[PDB]
Amino acid sequence: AESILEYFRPYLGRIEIMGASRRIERIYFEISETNRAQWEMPQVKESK
Amino acid sequence: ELRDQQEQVKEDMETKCFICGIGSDYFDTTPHGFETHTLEEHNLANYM
Amino acid sequence: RQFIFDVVNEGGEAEKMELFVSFCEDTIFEMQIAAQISWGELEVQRVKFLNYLSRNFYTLKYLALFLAFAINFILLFYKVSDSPPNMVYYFLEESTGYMEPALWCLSLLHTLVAFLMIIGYNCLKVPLVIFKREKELARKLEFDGLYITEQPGDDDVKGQWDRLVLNTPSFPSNYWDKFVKRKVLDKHGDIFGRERIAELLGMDLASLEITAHNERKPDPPPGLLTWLMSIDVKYQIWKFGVIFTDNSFLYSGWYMVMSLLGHYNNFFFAAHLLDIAMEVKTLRTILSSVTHNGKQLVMTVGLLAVVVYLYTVVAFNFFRKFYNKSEDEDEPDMKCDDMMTCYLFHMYVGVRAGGGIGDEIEDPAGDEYELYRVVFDITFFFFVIVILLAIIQGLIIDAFGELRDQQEQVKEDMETKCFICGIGSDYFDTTPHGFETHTLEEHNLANYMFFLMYLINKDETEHTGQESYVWKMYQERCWDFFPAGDCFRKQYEDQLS
Amino acid sequence: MVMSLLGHYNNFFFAAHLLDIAMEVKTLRTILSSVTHNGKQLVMTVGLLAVVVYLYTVVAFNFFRKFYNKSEDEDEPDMKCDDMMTCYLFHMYVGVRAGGGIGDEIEDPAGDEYELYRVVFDITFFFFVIVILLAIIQGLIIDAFG
Ligand SMILES: Nc1ncnc2c1ncn2[C@@H]1O[C@H](COP(=O)(O)OP(=O)(O)OP(=O)(O)O)[C@@H](O)[C@H]1O
Ligand SMILES: Nc1ncnc2c1ncn2[C@@H]1O[C@H](COP(=O)(O)OP(=O)(O)OP(=O)(O)O)[C@@H](O)[C@H]1O
Ligand SMILES: Cn1c(=O)c2c(ncn2C)n(C)c1=O
Ligand SMILES: [Ca+2]
Ligand SMILES: [Zn+2]
Ligand SMILES: [Zn+2]
Repeated sequence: AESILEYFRPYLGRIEIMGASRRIERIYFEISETNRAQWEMPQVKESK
Repeated sequence: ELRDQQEQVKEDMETKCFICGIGSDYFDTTPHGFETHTLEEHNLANYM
Repeated sequence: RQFIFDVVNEGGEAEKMELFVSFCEDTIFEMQIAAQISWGELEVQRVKFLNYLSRNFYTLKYLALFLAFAINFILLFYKVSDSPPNMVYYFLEESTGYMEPALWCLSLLHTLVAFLMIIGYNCLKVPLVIFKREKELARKLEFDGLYITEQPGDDDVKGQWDRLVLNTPSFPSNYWDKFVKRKVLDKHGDIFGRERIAELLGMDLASLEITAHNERKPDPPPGLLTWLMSIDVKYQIWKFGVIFTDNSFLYSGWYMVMSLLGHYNNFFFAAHLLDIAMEVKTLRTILSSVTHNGKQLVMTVGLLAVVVYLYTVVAFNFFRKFYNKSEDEDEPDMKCDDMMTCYLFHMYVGVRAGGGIGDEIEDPAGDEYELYRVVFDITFFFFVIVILLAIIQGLIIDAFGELRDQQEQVKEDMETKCFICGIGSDYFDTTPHGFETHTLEEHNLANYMFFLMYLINKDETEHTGQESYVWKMYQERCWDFFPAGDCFRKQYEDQLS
Repeated sequence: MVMSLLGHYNNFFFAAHLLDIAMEVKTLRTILSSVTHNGKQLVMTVGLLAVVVYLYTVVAFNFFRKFYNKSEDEDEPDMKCDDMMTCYLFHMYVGVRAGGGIGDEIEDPAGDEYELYRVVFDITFFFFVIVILLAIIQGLIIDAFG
């Protein structure tokens, strides 16, 4: 699955929150194209 | 002072994280790891 | 020394390793050139000649400097008279007739060694500046498809001028890899037009006569005279459009056209007193410190022009009765009867001096706009003389601190760390001198380079077994075998210390 | 020793010892040490001067020599540019000296004909020796204490 795993590379985000059981756990989720598209415009980048 | 103050950032955002607070060290026990800890694990953007 | 300096204090910290391999792959080319420098007539002679003037490269340089520091001194005896030996520039020698001629024989020399500096550079240093560029085209096609998938930048200049070389059947002339044209044909290949990339990378008859070189190898026909047509003229235009962009062969051009010109007024030979500051290792440092903060210098001279513009508009709309140029009465030469005449009193006699338009504009004791003159002068004195001529001190006095810092990070990060792994001076000091060992028998720059010349020399069938692995990974480029974090002492540190 | 025996011959040579102070006083050694430490960078920068004012001398001698003068007495005596090497010693005694530039010692140039060639020749001189070179000779001292 080096096609699916490669096509969906810039669509899943990995988070490393800690809660409940007092232990580290990982989170996976999905982000839309428009969600990421409105992030690399120069105005936001300079704000970062 | 002003070119100093502009050389603390560029040397404390390249020798530490910004979510945890660990060093560039520990995360260099393997092939490039600090470049990993802030591209798939912690990584500003992902949290937003 | 120069390579080590500019890889710790720029953007490495990850991709530094591929730079090190790139460092090796052109010192490989440099050592080959040095070995080669240490009608049959034509041949032999040409060679022996071009090879004395390519080892004696640095001597001929300093000699030019001495010869011009001379001729410049023989000029400080020119004199002028209205009565000849119109005004005549005759020579007022130290009584003896031995100067009017010698100046005639140290000009022709200054134009022979100048010719060797050009011929000499064209064989000592040009082959390397071509290698460093012919290498990029191959690597930006095999792995990026620059001229197959996309367009280079649509704006750059050294990304489309080189579109003129791919079609000629002589592309790999220096880069060792004389097949940088067949193994790109196979990677992209099917996904793109197989029949159309067969010609856009030159190399015609590829789709038909691919395996034509299967029978045997023929012999080339010798000859002379008629050989002057076997010139791939299209490739020459490309390289002869690259060397004319290098900052070096254009500081060598302006040496030659100052001297030939000097043969026309003999004073143009003054421009070489101005190369001193381009040699003397020390002088480069000082001047480097000046030029480094150089936009902040030009734009601050800018901010001036505009500050004195606001003072000019206030002078012209109010104070013009206070300006004067004569005691002769009838009020001649009033310096504010026009704008632009007024703006050129405020710079020649304005920002100049050390007190301010206050010392060149009558006195204002007799009332009527008095305390409007003293407030107009004091605020001028602080806002240009005390601040703006202190900023132009600050941008220089600070630059020495930054350049002497940047030269004290290296000498303290190449003596408290390794350069292949990344460990500290610490750990490796649990025994008698160990850090001095870890970088004399274990890791040790040099050793890693001389490998890359062992593998190349040896035949393929005999590479051992721990070499066929590090030679099937320099070919593809997958640098992982460097330790980068682990050491033989670190791994086996109990099994036996 | 050979300053004192000599002093027995003019009694003024005994002045050279006022000059040992700066060789004792633990403090004074420090200050002077700071000056001497950056000392090749000081000699070669005084060098770079000599040559910059040589380029200004060659340009003055080949063009502007009618603007130099030395008297009101008529018949044009003491024209300071009638020889090279005479001209190169106006540019240092009354040249790099003062605080405005050969601009204050070389008549005025309001009457056209090579005017805006004088103002451009003076302003570029003022920045390139007074403002920069006498700031470099200061920067090499201030940095040495650091
Ligand atoms: N989670 C993080 N922790 C620490 N540093 C981070 C993190 N995310 C990003 N960075 C810093 O930002 C850099 C990588 O991101 P990026 O290249 O965007 O930074 P930038 O160069 O300031 O921004 P840009 O590249 O958009 O100009 C690294 O130097 C890294 O230290
Ligand atoms: N593999 C290495 N890792 C870290 N440092 C190295 C390595 N190889 C050499 N060096 C550095 O170079 C120095 C030893 O080599 P060398 O004395 O040649 O350096 P150099 O003084 O810059 O060069 P030279 O002595 O030829 O002038 C040490 O200071 C060492 O830190
Ligand atoms: C075959 N080969 C060479 O011949 C070579 C080289 N680097 C320089 N040369 C000459 N490399 C990496 C290489 O693979
Ligand atoms: Ca074998
Ligand atoms: Zn982290
Ligand atoms: Zn090491």
